[PDB]
Order: sequence, then C-alpha cells, then structure tokens
Amino acid sequence: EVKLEQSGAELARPGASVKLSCKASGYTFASYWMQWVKQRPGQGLEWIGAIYPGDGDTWYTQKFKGKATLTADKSSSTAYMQLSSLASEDSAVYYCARPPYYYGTTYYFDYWGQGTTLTVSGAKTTAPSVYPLAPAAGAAGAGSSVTLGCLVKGYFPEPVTLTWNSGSLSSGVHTFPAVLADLYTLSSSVTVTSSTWPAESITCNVAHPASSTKVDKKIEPRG
Amino acid sequence: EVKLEQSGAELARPGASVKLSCKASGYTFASYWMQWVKQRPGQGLEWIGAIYPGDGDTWYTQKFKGKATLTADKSSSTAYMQLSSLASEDSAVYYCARPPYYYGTTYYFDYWGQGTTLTVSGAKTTAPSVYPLAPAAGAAGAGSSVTLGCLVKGYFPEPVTLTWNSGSLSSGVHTFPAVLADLYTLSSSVTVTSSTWPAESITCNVAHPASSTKVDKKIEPRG
Amino acid sequence: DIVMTQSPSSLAMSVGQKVTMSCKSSQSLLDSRNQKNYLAWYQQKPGQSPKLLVYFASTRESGVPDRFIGSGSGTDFTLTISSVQAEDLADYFCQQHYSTPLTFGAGTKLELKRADAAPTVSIFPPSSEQLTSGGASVVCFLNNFYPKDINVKWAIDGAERAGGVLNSFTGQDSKDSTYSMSSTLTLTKDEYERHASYTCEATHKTSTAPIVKSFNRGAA
Amino acid sequence: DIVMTQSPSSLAMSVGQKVTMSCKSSQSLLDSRNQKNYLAWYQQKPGQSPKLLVYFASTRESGVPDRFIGSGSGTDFTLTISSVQAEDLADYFCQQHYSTPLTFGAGTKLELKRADAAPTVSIFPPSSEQLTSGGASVVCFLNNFYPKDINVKWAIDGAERAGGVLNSFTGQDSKDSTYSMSSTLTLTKDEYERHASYTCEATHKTSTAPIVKSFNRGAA
Amino acid sequence: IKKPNNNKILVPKVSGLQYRVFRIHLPDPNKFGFPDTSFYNPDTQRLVWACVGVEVGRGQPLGVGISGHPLLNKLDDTENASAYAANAGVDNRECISMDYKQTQLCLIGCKPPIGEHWGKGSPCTNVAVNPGDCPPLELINTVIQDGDMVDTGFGAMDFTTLQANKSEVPLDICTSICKYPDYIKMVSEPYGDSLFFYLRREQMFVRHLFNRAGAVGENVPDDLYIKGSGSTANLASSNYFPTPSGSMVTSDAQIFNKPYWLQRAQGHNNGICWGNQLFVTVVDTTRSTNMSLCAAISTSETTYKNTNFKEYLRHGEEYDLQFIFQLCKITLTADVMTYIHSMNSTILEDWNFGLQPPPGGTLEDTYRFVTSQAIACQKHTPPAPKEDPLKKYTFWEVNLKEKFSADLDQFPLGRKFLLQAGLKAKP
Repeated sequence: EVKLEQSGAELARPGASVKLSCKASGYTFASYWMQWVKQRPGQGLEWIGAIYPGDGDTWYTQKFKGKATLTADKSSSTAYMQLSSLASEDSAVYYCARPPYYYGTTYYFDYWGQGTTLTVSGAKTTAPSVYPLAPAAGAAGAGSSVTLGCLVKGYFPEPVTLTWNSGSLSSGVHTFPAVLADLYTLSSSVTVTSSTWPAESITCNVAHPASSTKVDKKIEPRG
Repeated sequence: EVKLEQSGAELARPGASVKLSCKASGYTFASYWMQWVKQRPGQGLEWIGAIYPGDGDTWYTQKFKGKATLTADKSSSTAYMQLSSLASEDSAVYYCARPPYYYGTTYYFDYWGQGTTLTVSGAKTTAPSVYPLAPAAGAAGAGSSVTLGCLVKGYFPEPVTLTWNSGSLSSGVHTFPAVLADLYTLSSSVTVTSSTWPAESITCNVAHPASSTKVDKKIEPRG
Repeated sequence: DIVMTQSPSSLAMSVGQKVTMSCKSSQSLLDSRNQKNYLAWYQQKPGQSPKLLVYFASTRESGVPDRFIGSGSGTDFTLTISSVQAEDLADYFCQQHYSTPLTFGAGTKLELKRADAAPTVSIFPPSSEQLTSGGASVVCFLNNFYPKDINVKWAIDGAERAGGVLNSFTGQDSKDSTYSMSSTLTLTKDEYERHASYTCEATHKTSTAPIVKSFNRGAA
Repeated sequence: DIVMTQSPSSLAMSVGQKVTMSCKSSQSLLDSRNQKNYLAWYQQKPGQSPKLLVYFASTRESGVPDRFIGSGSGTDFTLTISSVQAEDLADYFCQQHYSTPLTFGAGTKLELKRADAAPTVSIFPPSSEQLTSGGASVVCFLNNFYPKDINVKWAIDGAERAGGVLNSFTGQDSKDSTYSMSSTLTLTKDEYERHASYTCEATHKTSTAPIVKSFNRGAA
Repeated sequence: IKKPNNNKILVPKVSGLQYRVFRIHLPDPNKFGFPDTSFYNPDTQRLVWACVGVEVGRGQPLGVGISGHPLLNKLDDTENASAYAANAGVDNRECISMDYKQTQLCLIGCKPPIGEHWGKGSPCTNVAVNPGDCPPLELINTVIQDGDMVDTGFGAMDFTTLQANKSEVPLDICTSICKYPDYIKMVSEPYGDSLFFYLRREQMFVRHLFNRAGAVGENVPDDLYIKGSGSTANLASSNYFPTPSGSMVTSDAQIFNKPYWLQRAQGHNNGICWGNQLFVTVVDTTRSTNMSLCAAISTSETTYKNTNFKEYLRHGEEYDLQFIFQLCKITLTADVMTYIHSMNSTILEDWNFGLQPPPGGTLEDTYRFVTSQAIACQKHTPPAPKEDPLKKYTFWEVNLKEKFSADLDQFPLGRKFLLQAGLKAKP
C-alpha cells in the first residue's frame, strides 16, 4: 500500500551536484504535492519546499531560493531532488515523505519515508589509526579494577568497528561517537579485571569496511 | 509586535499648552480607533475620547468637550494629544493604549501603553530643606530602643532621596510619601539602638537630582 | 451616561481562599440575542501597567488560570476567585463595553493577610531649627500597625485643634503587613513657646482604651 | 514566518506518571469558525522513522491509547500524557499546519528515570606510540554518571588550557540510566615532555566537592 | 498556459469574452486587370475598393458559459438577515461565481475602433500622497487590442492598478483593462472613417446583493443616522455591489447569420476602404458555453474515486467572414490631390500619382545654423516616422489576397445581392 523508496547515500566534492529519489506504490504518483525535509542533528526538521507533479509546479522557501531545484517524472513514479554547488553544512539527512493535501485533508502529514543521508564534502578513503592507552609509570594490573582502552582514528570515510577479545567482554565498552578531524575519529574503552590482567588476553579488533581494513590489536602492559 | 511608545513627562504653567506622543509597531497605525485615558489617583480610570486616523474623526465626551483636542499623523505613526489652557487638577497620568475595534472584535481593550505623567502647574526649582527631630529635654539614648528621624521639605520639584548612614540601617526606614506644600515635602524616620546612640554614627544623606542638591546630614544628640 | 458600582472596597484574606468581589450597575449589561455581557475585568498591580483579565462574563483570557473565573448574570455581577497565592494581590477593575461613551468601575483593592497589630506611638517635640525657621512643626509617628484604622486629635493646652492637620500613609510590608502613617500639626512658632502642653490621641481598634500621647514645651 | 517554542527540553520521570510538555508560539494557531487548531504532534524514537501523533488539538490518531491525549487551548498549548511505560520514551515534535511556509517546534526529548549516579574518573597518560606519532593526546574518562551535568578544565603546570578541548557523549543504558562522556585535550608532543603536571577537574552535582584529576609526565 | 519554468505559452488563453479583432488586407486593385480594361485610363486615375455589404457567420449551438473566482471579498447576504452579522475575521473570501451581461455588437470601418476606460493619473501636487489615499481618476482613450475584455457591468478601468486586492472580481477580468466603445468620440471624427456603421443589443438584471469586507475608507457622518448599541454598537461595512445576471437568450435577438446592406452612413466615407485595408470587430456572449471533459489516469480499478480523474477546460470558437465589394475610380486634379493630401498623405505613397509629384511643397521655416559639429550647441538627429505604425498593436489576422472570384452566382451569400436588386441575368 502506502510505500516510498528513499534510497542511496552519497559523499561528494564541494560545488558538485547531487541526486535523490523517492518512488511510489499504491496510488497515483503525480496527483498530489510532495515534500523534501532536511534533517540536521541539533537542528533537524526543516521544510524545503513542495512540488506537484501534475505540471511540476514548485515552491521554494526564502532559504533554498536559488540553489534548490525540484522535478520529477511519473512514468518513473519516482521523486527527484536536484541540487548543485555543494557546501559543508549541506551534509545532513534529507528525509522526506508525502503529505495528504487533497486526500480529504490538508497539510501536515500522514507518512514518513525511508530516509537518506548525504555528506559533503569528501576526501579519499584512508586506513584506520589505532593507539591504545594505559597509565603512566607502568601498569601491572594494580587497583581495584584496572581499566584500559583503544581508540580508532585517522580513518576515512565511515564506518569502523572495534571489539575487545572478539567481543568477549562488554564491561567498559563505551565506544564514543565518531567525529571528523579531517579524518574521522572515535574513542573506545573497556573495563577489565585487575587480577586477570595482564594475564588474561586483551585484544581489540578493528573493522573498517570502507577502507576494508581489519586489524586485531592485542593489549599488553607497558611502561 | 504589539508596541506603543508613551513617552515624556512634563510640568508647565497655568493656561499653557501640552503635547503627548504614542508610536506604532507591528500593524497599520492609521487603520483603527485610538484612546486616551486620564489616570488620577483616588479617581483614576476615565475615558477621554477616541480618534480614527483614517480621516482623523473625533469623539469628545461631555467632560472634555472644548479644551481637549486630538490629531495624529501616520507618516509619523505616532499619536498626539493637544491640550491648552491648563489647570491644577489637570495634573495626572495620561495613560493610553489602543483597543481592538475592528481586529475581529469590538470595544474594551487588548493592550495598555507605556504610561506618561503630566503635572501642572509649576514653579522654579528649589533646594531641599531638612530638619531632623528628637525628643524634648535632651536625648542620651534612653528607652528600650531610641528613635530619631529626619525629613526633607522645602524642595521643588520632585524627586528627593534620603539614606541613613549610606543605607546602613533599614530599621525604621518608613519614608512617608511626598506632598506639595507649595514646595514638595515628605518625611522619614529610622529606628536605631538605644545603646549604640549617640555612640554609633547616625547620618542621613539627601539626594535631590532636580535641584541636583545632595547633602549628608549627621544626626547627634541635642537638648 | 450609565454608572457602575464596584464593591467591596477591600478584603483581607489567606492563601487558597475563595473570595468574591461584587459588580453593580444601573441598567443591563445583558440582553439576550447574542446574550452579550459588557462587563470587563482588569488587574493592576501598584505602579505597573494594567492589563486585561476577563470581558463578557464567561470569557477566559489566554494566560489566566482558573484562579480567576468569571461570574455574575443578569445586570449586576461578581468575580469568583478560586485559590489565591501571593502574586494574586493587585488592584482590580471591572468596567463596561457598551453604549458610548465608556463607563468604569470605582476600584477594587485587595488586602493581604494575618491579623491586626499593636499600635506604636512616639513623639518628637519641635527641634529648635524648626523654631529657628519661624514655624512650629509638630508631627506624630505611628509605626507597624494593622489595619489602617486610626483617629487623630490635637488638644492645645486642653483646647482642641480643628483644621490644619496633615497626614500621609505607607502601605504594607511583606513580613509585617502592618502600616506606617504619619500625622502632622504645624503652625508658626508664636503659639508653641506660649501654649504649654499639647495632646495627640491615637485610636486604633487594637487597644480599645483611649491611648493618648501628649507633651509640653520645654518638657518631654 | 511565525515561530514555535517547544518546551521543556527534557524531563526525567517514572512509570505511569502524568507529565506535560508545553507548546508556545507567537500568533494563534486557533481562530473560531471551524475552530481550527494547527498544532501537530510527532513521536520519534532515536534512529528510526518519525511518525504522526496528534494534530489540531483534540485529534486522536488511530492506534494511540489515551496515554497520549492532546491539550492546550487558545494560542500556546500543552500535551497531556496519562501513564508512561518504557516504550513511551522517545523524541517528540510539535509543529504547525498553517500560513505557508511551514513552521516547526524546537524539539522534545524525554528523560528516563531513577536518581543520579556517582562520578567515575580515571586518566590514561599518553602512550609512546602517540608521542611516536608526534602529537600529545590527553583524554579523560568519565563513565556511569547521571545526569549529564559535568564540568571540564585543563591546567597545564597550573596554567589553564583554554581552547582545543574536544568532547563526545553516549546516552543512557537500560540498567544504569547513567552516562559515559569522553573528554579530550590533544596537542603536539612538544609541550608534553616539557611541561610536567597536568590537571583535569570534573564537576558533577553529585559530589559537590571539586573533584580533581591530575597527573604528570613520566609519573602517574 | 505556459511551461512553469519557461515564459513560453503552452496553450493560448481564449474565451468568448475576449474581444475579437479582424484585420483584412485587400490586394491592390490597380495591380489587377479586368476582362475589358478599356473603360478608364489607368494613368490619369486609380482604382479603389468599396464595401457594399457584409456578413458574419456563427455556427456553434447556442448556450451560456460562465466564470467565478475561488476567493472573493464578501461579507454575507444583504437580502435577508435574521440577526446582525458576525465579527469580521481575516479573509472571509469564498468561492462564488456569476454570469456576465449578455451582449452583442458589430463594428466596421477603415480605422481601428477607439476605446476608453477609467484609469489613474498623477495627482496634482499639493498634498503628498500617503499609502491608502484615494487615487484620482482619469478618462483615457486608447486603441483597442485583441484579447481585451468586455465590461461585465463593472465599467472600463484597470483593476490591476486601481484594485490592489486582485480578488475583487472573477479571474478573467482581473488582469487586464476591460474597455468599452465611445460612440461619441468615434462618430465625432471629422472624416468618420473610424467606423461608418454599427449595431448593438444588450441587457442585464440584478440577482444578489453583497458587501465588501475591509478597512473602512470613510465613515458616514453620524448626523445621517443615530447611534446604536449592543449588537448595534458598531456599523457594518457601508459597501454594496450587485451581481449581474444574464437573462433568457433567444434565437431572435441574434444579430448574425443575416445579411446587411449599406448605402448611407453617418460618416462621409461611403464604404471606401483606403490603403486596401478594412477592419471588423465583433463580440458575442451567446456561445460562451464551456465543455468540460475528464481523463482517467488509471483505467483498471472499478471503485470510483476522485483521485483517478484530472479535469481540463477548453472553449469553442467559430467565425466566418464574407464581404461584398464594389469597384471605383478617381479623377485627379490639384483640388483632388490637395484635399486627399490633407486627409491622410501616407495614402499617396502606395500609389504612384506617378511619383515625384507631391514630395512636400513646404519651404522650411529656416532652422539653420551649423551643418557640422562635435563642439557647438545641441542639435537633433532623431528623425524617423515609423512607417508600419500600428505593428506595435498585435491582433488576430487573416489574409484574403488570393480568394477573389468574379461571379456572384457560385456563392451562397451573393445570389441574395442579386435578389435584392433582381436582375436575374448576370452582367
């Protein structure tokens, strides 16, 4: 019945052009208005505009006047969004659906689409960089419960993954969210037992499908 | 949005003329009726009349027939009130705003302006006159708690201010409201400790910005 | 040309209590087609800007909890008040939207709380600087007293002084709720050093006995 | 071109409790002919698709128990919530259907339950591979703390470090409701082996004492 | 209709209420020989066409169309109200439609029909105009162009300039300036060659009575009434405007599909069409019928839904023209040449006379002085007088040049021309 395919994801260069698609099921594709909504964390919901495929008439809010552009084709039964001359803050989720307008209704919304995320601008794929940490002046496992951690940085693009001893220990696993340093970076920690370390084996396993780089890094005491 | 600037304050001679202003924000200045309301303590709210800037048509209640006069200009977007041939009881607050009339409404009011106060008639500015008081037959501080006071009189125009030891003591500070004797006058008191007086220093500080006269008067025992 | 009557003048009360002021007027604010009531309601805290409360009868303005709900029907009306907190103290007005020109209510002054006080009277006979100025200035101090009710009389060597009496008053304070009112009898110095003893009596309902405060020239 | 105000930001609570977020906006979503209210309600749990809750005022959408019932009147509005279970935690939105272009509310993020936590602070001075890379990477760990409130400062040999500070955060977990936040100060290695002691202080309302975490180069 | 991004028209806007303008060329007779040409000297003289009689064919089945507007300033019914009206909100406009005044007219002549309309001029400068003032009014003649609009009974003026609301009337007229012919100024022409002839019929009657809703421009002085109260505390808007209502149409009042015969006209021209040129302008309300059709985007589903059907609107138009003509010659003398040259001298260009002959006679008034310069005083080098002058003015066009025939008998119309004069043997 009611269905939308909000598909793809993309990273591109500054000043470049982008493409989007949303497809129809269970109604006439061209018989109503449609929406595009930009989802930016910390700001989030914002209403771009609207387009009515019958003639393809347009609405462009003061913000997106100019750069934003909207067309679609019904034989495709699929929405389009054409935007060009990109920029950094352009990176966000474009998350859109179709309100009922006619349908025996008016504005607001009956539906939300699949979702799609766009990131601009890019670089070339890089390999992870992993440096674990320990306390100064040596660590033999002293204290109530010894804590250690290893972080994943210097990697582009997303994503990466780390597992301690093939995920054998969930204690301390508080991997913090990634951020772009000009290379994406995150952090992770693990809470181990003072007694079992260094004795029991501690190994973190890198998993970066983008670079397709996987590294299993064992953690052992050091000065 | 809804905003009015009800500005100024004035003191003038008998039989003279006066001026008032109230200014517009967030609507069309000339598209409605407007009000002027006289605020006189002990009597207070009274409805002068109304004016509609479109042509500037008028309404003059039996009371203010004659002397009261009303015009405005929309390019100024500011109300006016023109009154001439003043009088003593004329002194009061003229406190006005704009009712919605049209606005999908009728009379009463959605709003109240800033407020403005007018005083008639005047004299020339004079300096304060301060005579403190004590008990007869001498005061050494006898009693449970000795009380003294100093008053500010013979001053014109308003305002004045008195502080005991730079406001070091709030006890007894019951400064009574001013009144015009042909020179404005008020009274003030302070409740001090029987023991600490005369010993501890007692000083009242005059502050009359109108005359710009400031006098620090120390209070010490006397016969 | 009609007239509104606004009562009661003042009411002391306590938190959460249900108090009702009255609305009274000559003709009908109300005839039934649209069943329009022309009563208004305004709150003014001292010295600040007034504001709109309720018009018609059943109006509820945006921003007003049910602590204010309208009442009254037919001609003369009322205001229901549910549960009062400290912020509710203010100077109310009820007035009319009908038959130009406009008509207003007298006034509504709410009174705060607690009970009474004890009267405190002192006397400060005229300082010589006042007699240096050429006048005889005799004031009287009554502080921290509640409610406002007091009487003032001046007996000159037993002879009562009628006229020339001056007074001023200050309202409640947060803690005490009691009052400070100033009394003044001031003439030229010619009589002061002549006429000896003077008498100023204060009559509060607290201390029903006729508390009297006197003095003499050259003596306390 | 109007503006919506969505408050409060976040509220912790307990099962079955009745909690009310507020709706605020400039003009009237409501005029009376059809008495149209233009407020909307949307529920979004993190990471999944948002959904419709309630439009107008008194709308009840198909599939929503009275745990959600609309509220508010006039201009600025509210949401009544009857009794909350775990599944009710989510990120709400309320917005407008009127006067194109569209206008939205800020955001509504519910906070879960229970009480506080104790602060847990450790330090891992830079490993040599970091100083092998050429930078000085100094992080700090705070785990299982609730609520989010914390303060961070960096004193280099007593000299305070202002700028270059980096942070990241992770939300609640099912059991603890507490948090783990990562703090970072990272510069080149030039200062690290030069400037000795460093100081990182954490200020939670839990343990109001100014709990400080310091260290030195070559020492713990 | 136009492409949304483009400005190029996808479909032309047409309705009956648009005026029609027909321009008709004739081939120069004097290029055009005769079976026996001997009866005149082509040198000393000329040949010029004359228009004896004219027909207008119209073929559609007769029926009335209509228009409306989705948003219209309106308060409520003024005809009957049990109780006083409600409070004025914001934008009470509603979707309501009406019929335009039924009308028929006909226009013929060698010069374009002259129009007139109300419109705004520049206020005399004493008081500086503030926004919201009453713009002064001006009476303006103009040439009449195709696509222009009949009165609906709201009078000839510019809504666009004078009506800011833009919602105060139904759509079709909102854009342009409806115009109306002024018989006076036209027939007042000295030569009359604007129009030599015409006919008109029209009728209207009232249907409903409404109120504008908006900011009061002025309030009636009180003394013309007495103060109200309660429900009568406030005065409702003063405005009113009627709703024009077309009447029963008949086959009789149709002025068309019937021949006409001209001999004498109010102007001094008797059917002379100078410069091989002739104008006809005709407007009808009777065929205004608008057929409406529906297309199905999905032919399968058997449950009726308002979703499946788009709607479009197209309107029919049918004209025909058949013109009798007569043939005439002109002698030349000075008086002749003079008298013409006064009237319109451009006429003489397209002939020879033989030409050098009146290439201006007038000695100049002696404006003189330098024949060069870059340095001394300002001088004029504008002059050209725009030889195809009216090309600025667009309107519908037809060429007849090829179609003449020499025998009445073969046409439907003509044989009547015979019948009126009889003479059953064709000369």
